[PDB]
Amino acid sequence: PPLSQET
Amino acid sequence: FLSLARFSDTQYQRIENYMKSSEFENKQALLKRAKEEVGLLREHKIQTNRYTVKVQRELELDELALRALKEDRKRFLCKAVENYINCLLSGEEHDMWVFRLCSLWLENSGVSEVNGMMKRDGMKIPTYKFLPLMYQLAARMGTKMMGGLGFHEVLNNLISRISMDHPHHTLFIILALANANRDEFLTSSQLDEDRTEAANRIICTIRSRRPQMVRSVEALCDAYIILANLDATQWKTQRKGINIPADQPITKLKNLEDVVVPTMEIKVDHTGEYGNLVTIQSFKAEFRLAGGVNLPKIIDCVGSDGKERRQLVKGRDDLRQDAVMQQVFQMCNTLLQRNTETRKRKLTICTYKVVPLSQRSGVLEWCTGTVPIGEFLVNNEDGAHKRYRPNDFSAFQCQKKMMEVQKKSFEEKYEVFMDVCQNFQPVFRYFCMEKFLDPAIWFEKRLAYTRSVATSSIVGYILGLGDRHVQNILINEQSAELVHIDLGVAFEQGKILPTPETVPFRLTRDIVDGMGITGVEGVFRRCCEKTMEVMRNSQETLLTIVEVLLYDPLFDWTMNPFNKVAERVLMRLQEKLKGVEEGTVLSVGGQVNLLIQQAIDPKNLSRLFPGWKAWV
Amino acid sequence: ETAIPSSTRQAGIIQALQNLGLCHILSVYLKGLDYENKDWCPELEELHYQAAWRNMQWDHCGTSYHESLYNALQSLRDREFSTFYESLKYARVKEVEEMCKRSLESVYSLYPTLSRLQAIGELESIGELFSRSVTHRQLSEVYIKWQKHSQLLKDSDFSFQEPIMALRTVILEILMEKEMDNSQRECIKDILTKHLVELSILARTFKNTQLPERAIFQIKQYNSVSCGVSEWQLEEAQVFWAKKEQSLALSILKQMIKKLDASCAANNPSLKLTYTECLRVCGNWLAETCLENPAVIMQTYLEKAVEVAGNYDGESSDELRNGKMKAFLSLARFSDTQYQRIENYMKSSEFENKQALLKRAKEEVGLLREHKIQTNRYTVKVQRELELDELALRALKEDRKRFLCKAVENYINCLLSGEEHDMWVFRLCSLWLENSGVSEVNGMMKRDGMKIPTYKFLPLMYQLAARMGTKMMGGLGFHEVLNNLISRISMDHPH
Amino acid sequence: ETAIPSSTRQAGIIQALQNLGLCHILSVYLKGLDYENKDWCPELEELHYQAAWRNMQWDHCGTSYHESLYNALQSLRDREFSTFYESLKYARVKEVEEMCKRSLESVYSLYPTLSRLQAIGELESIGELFSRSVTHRQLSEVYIKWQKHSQLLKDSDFSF
Ligand SMILES: Nc1ncnc2c1ncn2[C@@H]1O[C@H](COP(=O)(O)OP(=O)(O)NP(=O)(O)O)[C@@H](O)[C@H]1O
Ligand SMILES: [Mg+2]
Repeated sequence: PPLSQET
Repeated sequence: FLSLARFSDTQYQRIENYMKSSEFENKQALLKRAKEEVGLLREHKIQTNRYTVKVQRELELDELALRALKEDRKRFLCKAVENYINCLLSGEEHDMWVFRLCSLWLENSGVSEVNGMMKRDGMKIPTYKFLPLMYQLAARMGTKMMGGLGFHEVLNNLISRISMDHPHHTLFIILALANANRDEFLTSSQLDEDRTEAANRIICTIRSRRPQMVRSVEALCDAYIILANLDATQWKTQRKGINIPADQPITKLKNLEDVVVPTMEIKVDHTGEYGNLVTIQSFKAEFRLAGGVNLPKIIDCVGSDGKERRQLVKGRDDLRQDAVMQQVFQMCNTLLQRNTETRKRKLTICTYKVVPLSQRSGVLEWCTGTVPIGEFLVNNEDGAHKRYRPNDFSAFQCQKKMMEVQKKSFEEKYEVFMDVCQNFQPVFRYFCMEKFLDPAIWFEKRLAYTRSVATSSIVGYILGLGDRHVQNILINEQSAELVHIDLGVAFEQGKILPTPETVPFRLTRDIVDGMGITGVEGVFRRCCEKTMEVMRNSQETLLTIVEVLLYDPLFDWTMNPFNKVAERVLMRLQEKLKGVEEGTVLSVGGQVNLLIQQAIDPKNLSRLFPGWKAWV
Repeated sequence: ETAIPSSTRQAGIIQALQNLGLCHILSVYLKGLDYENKDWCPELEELHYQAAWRNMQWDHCGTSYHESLYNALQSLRDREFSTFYESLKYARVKEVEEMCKRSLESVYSLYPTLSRLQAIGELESIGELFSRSVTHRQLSEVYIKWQKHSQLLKDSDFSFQEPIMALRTVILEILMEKEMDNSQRECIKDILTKHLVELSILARTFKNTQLPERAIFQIKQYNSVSCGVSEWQLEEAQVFWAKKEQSLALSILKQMIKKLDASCAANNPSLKLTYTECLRVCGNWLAETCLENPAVIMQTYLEKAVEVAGNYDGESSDELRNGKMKAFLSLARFSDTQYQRIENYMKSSEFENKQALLKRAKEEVGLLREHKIQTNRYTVKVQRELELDELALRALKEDRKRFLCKAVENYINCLLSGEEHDMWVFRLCSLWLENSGVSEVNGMMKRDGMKIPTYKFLPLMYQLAARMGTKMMGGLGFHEVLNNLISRISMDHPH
Repeated sequence: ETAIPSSTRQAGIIQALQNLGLCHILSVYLKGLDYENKDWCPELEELHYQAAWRNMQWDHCGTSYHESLYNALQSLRDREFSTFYESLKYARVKEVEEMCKRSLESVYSLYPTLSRLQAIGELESIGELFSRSVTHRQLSEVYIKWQKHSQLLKDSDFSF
């Protein structure tokens, strides 16, 4: 899962 | 000369602040009312009584006072500019005030006298003192500041002379400014067109004297642009490496003699000739993907010395904000070095060069000798938490709980966060313990780590940096100093995200435990107080650095048809620097304590994004 | 500087050391002078005797006033009353004759003689008390007489009061030394502690920090800490605050609060009043230094102290009502300062610029909603920042209104049964006439403030009589309550 | 405060008096200590010698660094150089051996020893200058060298 909160 | 200039500048700033206050507006409204009443009393035949004479005399006194104040302010501004010019004509130890001169020259371009004195006396000022503010000068070619053609022509002449003297630090900025629409051309208001035309004039003027260097640099820039625009969506499943197709001009672009690598900082000297700089020799035939939706590209370049240097080309992203962040980082580091209180403490900010190449693309220097914090701490295979505390909950379990609780309410989120923190103890404190067996070196690295953490947290809070998860911070394996690499979102952007950022900086349990037994109290608090004091003393320089906006807005703003959000962020930064907020005064110690309380509050950590790894 | 002759240079050095709180250093310096200099001049010998009796240096052996005082103290310690009385009589005669021999003509010269004679009289009273036996009632009456005399000496200079306090401290130390183990010893210890704390405030009000520190050191030497902190810990915190040690004082006071609020159990009303005073002091310190936002500290300290004082006011004692009035005044001043700061912030040009930006954002959002446009990242960002700005503005307005209401209510509470805080009524008017548009404050004024005595508005009677104009349209309620108050004031004081 | 043992309380008082600019008061206080206390501990004796040489109290009469410095100053004032050089050599040897006997491992501990050795070297240079005669050029060069070295000591602490 992506770490940063995209958009 | 410096004392006289400082006094004149202080008086001018005080007068300007007084004129911008609400009291001055009320006085002007009263004066206008008096003027209109006198006009009506003169139009109609009315005898002159005591009241009429009193009103006329007080109006005359007010007009005389206003005229005297305006004349005194103008004379103070002229004296300050003249004294700055005199001090900088043959001065070396007072070179840090040049920004103030710009703050008194660009903001007052409407006056012809100051422009004439700048073009008459300041024309002989050495060109190596304007390099830190070269971007600011290059961002002022817009016609929105209508102060006559003299200011524009003298600014263009000064920029051309600076570029001729130091082509290494100047051509890249002009080419990046002129390549705003290069991506669309290879694959827009009146102000943008005027700025592009001015940049093209500067480029052609420079190439008239150095054709080969300019053409090589622009060819390299075009190769970087076309590499960034390359679509690598078909190579997202390959991690070992993908060969760049031969059709790209970068592959055939080799053996550069007049081109210096942009990602490496160059120690500028007082001579206009450079012959001992590392140039570009060759480019590697393989590139790697760093991950993400935008798919940044990682390249390796071999220079004249033969040492391979890693660069990160970030396509479909704007690095102009990151360029401003790096510039203000360097400014803060220089200010900390200048101050004797922080010079002894050796407070420094780790910076990496970022070179914008277009409005939607750019390059940055890759950080070597550093390891991600998350890779060291919460690695699935050989994580520190698993190695030291096998009985504690694994990272996968915490992620699963966070995913399952995001659909719950505040109480359940707080309870699960407290339960996770209960069964997850910090392990970061062992880092130096496992890398520096010598107690002296261990304590030196720990102290450097604490000081770097304090300074970075303070600067991030000032700049509103929010994207601070484990993958955005890299810890050095030798100096043990944290480096911020992403800088993707800042200027209070976390609140815009669906999950608001409730902390100003990352001060999780791992960081505090790694700082030592004393925790936040001790080195961290004193370093934060010193940095805050330095920033309060140099708010003028900080605002001068950040005021590059309002003339060349970056991407993602002013779309979908004096910038709105730029003015808002400038106001927010000024409020943070002055410690005013909603009219309340806060001391440096009180501000530091409030920031610590907000950062270490579990209530704020509970509402953070689960991918931010608040518990970690 | 060595150019000053040694006749007065040594006296100046000794006086400076005495006023700097240095006793042992002064004793060793005087011993060094005795070693290097054989003969003793009358001035230096008098200073030697003063240091000997002040420092309780009983080892060291006409006569000056300090010599006579030291001899009388030694005789009292040796239970020889005859020589003690004779020495006091000789000192009185010597002081009177020395005072009357000069040309006089100056009131200021009488003060040292009056102080010395007061000290001699106090020592006479102590000797009379200690002639045969000491009882609790006699000690209590002596202490209340001393406190009354000190109140009469409030306007006097600290120079003329310091010898009196030093002699009182020495007397209490002597009584403690020669007291058998019983409840009388505890009573004398409590009296000594109270005298030391009164000396601490007395020296603090005169910009002196060394003597209060010495007093706290003596208290710590005699008194001992326990689960329930006494009232001298607050005095120690205040003393450390006066020494620019804000962090240490705040930490000590926070520890005191943490100890008190967890183990109070309504053990003693004195503990309740000292807890209220500590809470008020902590609130004032946080308000002045601004280490935390007012929202949490106000509720943590000021309202807690107010409710603690108001929940146990069944005795209506002076020592409770004065503390309640002080807490009310502190809370009212904090609320008024916060309201004034908020109003000044709202009237600044920065607030006007923020309002203009907010209006621009509102109109842009309106145009974007009127025309069918897909929601991109920029539109979402603009909408979210507009919502945050609106929420912040609403919260600021609500907080300002609550601060105004709290300030008005606390002014009313303080002025309902207060006399020493009657100079703040103007501020209440400044928070009532300028805010007549709010119906809540007018209703609270007409409900709770209607019983306020009418003799406190006489200096501002003209101001009230100048506010019947209709230009301040804030409803008929404000006008009618103002008219009723004016009529009541006129009926009470027609002159 | 009297709870602190007199072993370090007296040293702290003397140091505070030295840093407060009080010299004659410190001398009288030390004389009072000598009167009330007979035996002298090494620390208080070293402080006594430091105050004696710093205040030019020539009336007052292994050896510590301050004792050796005072003896060297007295020998220089008496136009005696052999004992002066021997005392400086003994002080250098004592300082070096005392510094090297410990575990070291800290840079900050080197600063007092470096300052003491610099003082000894400056006294050696002064003795060499004053060995036979003094000239304007020699004094000027000594002063400019001292000013240059002090410029090298701008970043150093005031204590050293
Ligand atoms: N200066 C740098 N040095 C080393 N690695 C870096 C640097 N900058 C970025 N990275 C790495 O690049 C990857 C992500 O690229 P990044 O520059 O953060 O843009 P990004 O893809 O938008 N990241 P994100 O915001 O989470 O989407 C991560 O693996 C980072 O560790
Ligand atoms: Mg990133």
